[PDB]
Amino acid sequence: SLPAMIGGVYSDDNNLQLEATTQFRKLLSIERSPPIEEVIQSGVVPRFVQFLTREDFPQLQFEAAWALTNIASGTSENTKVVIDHGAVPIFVKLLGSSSDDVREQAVWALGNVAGDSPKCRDLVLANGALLPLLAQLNEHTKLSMLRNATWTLSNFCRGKPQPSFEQTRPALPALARLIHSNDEEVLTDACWALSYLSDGTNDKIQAVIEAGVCPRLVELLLHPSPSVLIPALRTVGNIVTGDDAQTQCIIDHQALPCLLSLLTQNLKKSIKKEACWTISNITAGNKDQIQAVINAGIIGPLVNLLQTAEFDIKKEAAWAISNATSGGSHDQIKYLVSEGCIKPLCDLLICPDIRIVTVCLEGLENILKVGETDKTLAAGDVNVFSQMIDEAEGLEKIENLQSHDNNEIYEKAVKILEAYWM
Amino acid sequence: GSPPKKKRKVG
Amino acid sequence: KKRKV
Repeated sequence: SLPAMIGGVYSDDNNLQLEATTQFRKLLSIERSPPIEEVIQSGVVPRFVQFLTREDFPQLQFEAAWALTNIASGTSENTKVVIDHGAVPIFVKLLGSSSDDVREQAVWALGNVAGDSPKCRDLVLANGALLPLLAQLNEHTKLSMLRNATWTLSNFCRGKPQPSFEQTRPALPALARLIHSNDEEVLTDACWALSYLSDGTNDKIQAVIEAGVCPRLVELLLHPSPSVLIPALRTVGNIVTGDDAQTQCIIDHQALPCLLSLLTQNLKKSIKKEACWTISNITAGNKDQIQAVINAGIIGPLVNLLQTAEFDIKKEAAWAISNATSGGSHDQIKYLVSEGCIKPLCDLLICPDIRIVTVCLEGLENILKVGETDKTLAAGDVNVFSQMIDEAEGLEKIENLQSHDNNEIYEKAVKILEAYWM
Repeated sequence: GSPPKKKRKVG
Repeated sequence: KKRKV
């Protein structure tokens, strides 16, 4: 069987070559546990790569590409064999083939190679795969190729360390168009790609925004499929980690009402968590952006999550409320208190995550400052917010933080107690 | 639930 | 306050 197949691929008879290659492909295409190792050891990889260059024989190119694709679907060591035999530049050249089946297969093969690791991704990019890949995406491209190409594109953008932004940037205009697909697989992969490109310094974010994607990304927050929502949400989140003007591009398209709906629908915890995280980077902004959060009606639901949600969600909500107390106006802070934020901030003063304890203490100190200002302006007897913290059992928790191993926490607690309770 | 890094063609 | 990732 295998000896006959090897003989077929190593013959110079067109039909034996095709027959034997096709047999190898079927072998590598079985339901599970394809014998990739055994095919590699048989020594046929170099011949398959030679077959890639037979432009007189598209069917053979296709079968060989399919087989090479499935070998590169295996382990890194499997993939290395394909690389060592020079397949990458040849696949890149096949992106220009007149055969649609061959082109699509080449796109898939390069996706598998780039998916192996950041080094393999970078090798594919360095062999000039990106432009040819984009080159044959147009108004007439069929769905199968659109899906394959979008998936491969996301592989070209994926991974840490991240690919050079100059090498992935040409992808942005195509991705900006692809997120307008209604196909869920295209949307999924295009959004993941944008999630990778938007994760980093603010210049990257700026390039993403300039590609025009904000309006559509926001629409996608309302997509019924979590497979689309998740990466769309991640990309929106990434964008609002940028500066105030960058963050404003998201707010301007009614993102905040969409985000609120993610908090109040019955959605996965991971989704609510990232919605909160996105919101916290908005409340990390200016007073107008904090006001936009308030106006959308987010605070009530957010406070409720801070009080009652799973811990991963509470952590993000804590940052969101605390950021707002830090950047917000006197009057804005008073509104957060009226929505009931004091008690759940106090409850978290005993949580095991010291970063969260610190965030909540900071929030409470900002609230206390507002309460003290209110007292002073009227020449009143009491800081009303200090009494509310006492009633919420926050004061005793802050007292006990004087015993904390962490200096930051310790110094802050003492400072807070000395300023507001003597 | 990230997209696969590699895909084997079975069909 | 801005947190990447």
